[PDB]
Amino acid sequence: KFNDTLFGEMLHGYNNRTQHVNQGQVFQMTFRENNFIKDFPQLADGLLVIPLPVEEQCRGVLSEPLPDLQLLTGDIRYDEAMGYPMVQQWRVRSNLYRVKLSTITLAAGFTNVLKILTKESSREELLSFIQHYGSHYIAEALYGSELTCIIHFPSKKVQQQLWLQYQKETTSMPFITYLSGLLTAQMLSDDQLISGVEIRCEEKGRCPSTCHLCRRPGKEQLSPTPVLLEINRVVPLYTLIQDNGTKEAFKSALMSSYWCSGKGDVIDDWCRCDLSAFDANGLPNCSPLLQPVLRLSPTVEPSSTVVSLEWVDVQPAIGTKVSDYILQHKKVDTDLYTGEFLSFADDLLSGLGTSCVAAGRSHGEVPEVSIYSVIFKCLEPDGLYKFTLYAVDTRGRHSELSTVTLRTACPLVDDNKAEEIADKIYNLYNGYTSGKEQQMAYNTLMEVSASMLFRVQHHYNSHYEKFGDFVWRSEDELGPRKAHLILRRLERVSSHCSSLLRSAYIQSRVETVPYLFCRSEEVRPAGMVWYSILKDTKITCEEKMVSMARNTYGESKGR
Ligand SMILES: *[C@@H]1O[C@H](CO)[C@@H](O[C@@H]2O[C@H](CO)[C@@H](O[C@@H]3O[C@H](CO[C@H]4O[C@H](CO[C@H]5O[C@H](CO)[C@@H](O)[C@H](O)[C@@H]5O[C@H]5O[C@H](CO)[C@@H](O)[C@H](O)[C@@H]5O)[C@@H](O)[C@H](O[C@H]5O[C@H](CO)[C@@H](O)[C@H](O)[C@@H]5O[C@H]5O[C@H](CO)[C@@H](O)[C@H](O)[C@@H]5O)[C@@H]4O)[C@@H](O)[C@H](O[C@H]4O[C@H](CO)[C@@H](O)[C@H](O)[C@@H]4O[C@H]4O[C@H](CO)[C@@H](O)[C@H](O)[C@@H]4O)[C@@H]3O)[C@H](O)[C@H]2NC(C)=O)[C@H](O)[C@H]1NC(C)=O
Ligand SMILES: O=P(O)(O)O[C@@H]1[C@H](O)[C@H](O)[C@@H](OP(=O)(O)O)[C@H](OP(=O)(O)O)[C@H]1O
Ligand SMILES: *[C@@H]1O[C@H](CO)[C@@H](O)[C@H](O)[C@H]1NC(C)=O
Repeated sequence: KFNDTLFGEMLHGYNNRTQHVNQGQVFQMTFRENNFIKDFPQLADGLLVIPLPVEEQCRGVLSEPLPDLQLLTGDIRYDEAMGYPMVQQWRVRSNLYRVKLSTITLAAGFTNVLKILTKESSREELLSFIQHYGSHYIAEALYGSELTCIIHFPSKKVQQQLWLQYQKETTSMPFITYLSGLLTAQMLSDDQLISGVEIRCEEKGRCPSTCHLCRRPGKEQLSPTPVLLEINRVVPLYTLIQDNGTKEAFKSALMSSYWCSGKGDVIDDWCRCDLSAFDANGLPNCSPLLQPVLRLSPTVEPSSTVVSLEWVDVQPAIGTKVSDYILQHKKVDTDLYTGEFLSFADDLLSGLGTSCVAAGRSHGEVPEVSIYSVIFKCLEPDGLYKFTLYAVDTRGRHSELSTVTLRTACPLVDDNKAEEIADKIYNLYNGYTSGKEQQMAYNTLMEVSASMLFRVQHHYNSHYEKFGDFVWRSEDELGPRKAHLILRRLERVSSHCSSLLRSAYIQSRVETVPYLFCRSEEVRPAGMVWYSILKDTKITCEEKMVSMARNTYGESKGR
């Protein structure tokens, strides 16, 4: 049967790869020593439970707002006027205990199988041990009750307004409960600044009755049992072998299961895949080549004619090495069609190239994982684009492909010029007679872009619709092929633009943002069947700046 007690997972053993606790039973649980806490039963022997200080108990932290990274990976889609959808995390910890174990004798069943395997040096056998007992045992861990909530805002603007609106009316109340208060009360009203806000919570261990920051109407509870939150320290199970002969042979079997998928031995810096791990093309397949997740840049919202993308290196610390990243891109309108092919090593770092595409490599969250990036600066406005990415290893395998589809913003529109043209066109249509007027009216309408023509239609109908619709009146005064010609141009404007271009006001802000521009100093030696490691390529990186002109839509100029 399964021996289960509180604190709990410390005696059973932990796997690093699959991240599962309760993997066999490493240490024995006894109750000779008398360890109690509060209302909990008798603790197992040899584990030290220390409640955290009162400063840490029932304390909540509100993270800074960031774009929703999940909504920047696949079919990327958001209102151009809104911007990136934002998320902000709220987290409250309430029933905290720090749990270490020292000192405990080993389990009976653990030592039994440890006694028979220590002489039997076998690979398939040592792997079945790790399946059952895991790889480590937990040395230090944090237990308690934590409530993790995520506030989903529709835009960066909506949040800032809500945060300043909250900061005014509070100066008592946390930010999330103020939002939840206005979310629940919205059943009284309807549309407002809080229209699209959503809150999503997930609880590890129920909220205690004493703490008021994690209190949720019905889920309150008196003295809840603490749940494992963090694993602070792990120690490998080859510490427990007690001999040098087996604990070196066990260690190599552990590295095989972790780094080489259990189908190969690890020489320093790489996996020696035993046959037949090799794939369909006869290339080493024991170390996994992961899918690189292509992302939009969180810091640079795409503008019309411009997109900048990111991805984190898929190269493990041990095993596969990435030699190149292949990035294809096409404008759709098709499907199942191959577009421009860009090798990161050959086309982006070595061959210009510029000034339409630039690449870059940077240090990421915690080195050493690299953050590759590429920026497109000569795209076309109001166009749907598809970017695909895959990695190529040193021995030639392709990774699983990854895709991003998104649309560049609408073209820029001088709203003053549009309302000015609409008046010019109306006073010509009221002049009637001249064929110069007819030609000049047709010329000015055709010489300006389709989005501008859609905007002068919006302005003409806003003012002069009672004396004739823009289309209908253009047909009366100019003739109907010139009309139909004007009219077809309006059809080339998509209708997210056409929706946005029916707004009250369109204003232009100009953002200026940096991007990393890296080039390859050293051309690396490549063989026929093997290639050079892309990470080792020496590169010279320089910071540059893009100016990004954007339209600003709204029903009034106050933002
Ligand atoms: C859950 O479960 C597991 C539980 O254990 C966890 O698994 C552990 O993960 C750790 C983290 O990833 C692992 O630690 C990392 O190991 C790697 C691999 O190191 C081995 O190979 C190295 C390769 O050496 C090359 O170059 C030397 C020249 O000096 C040559 O001699 C070699 O031959 C080899 O290259 C060529 O080999 C042949 C030619 O012979 C050809 O095919 C090619 O030409 C090859 O290129 C090697 O350096 C290591 O050697 C150490 O160990 C020897 C004994 O085993 C010892 O004799 C050595 O002296 C050395 O020990 C000392 O030096 C190292 C390095 O300074 C120290 O780490 C160590 O503590 C000692 O001081 C080893 O054989 C290793 O590369 C990693 O090191 C990088 O990352 C750490 C960050 O942790 C940095 O601090 C380092 O500076 C280094 O960073 C540099 O390199 C990166 C790679 O390019 C680069 O990205 C960086 O920018 C920077 O340049 C780590 O040490 C650990 O091994 C692993 N354990 C097990 C049991 O699997 C798992 O992670 C965990 N998961 C969790 C917790 O989430
Ligand atoms: O050391 P060099 O001069 O750069 O060239 C090595 C050579 O191409 C080996 O054939 C190759 O191993 P295999 O062809 O057998 O796969 C090795 O890769 P590796 O050491 O990472 O295995 C390369 O490093
Ligand atoms: C349960 O605990 C006993 C110690 O009394 C131990 O002998 C037994 O092996 C444990 N059960 C399992 C499945 O490990």
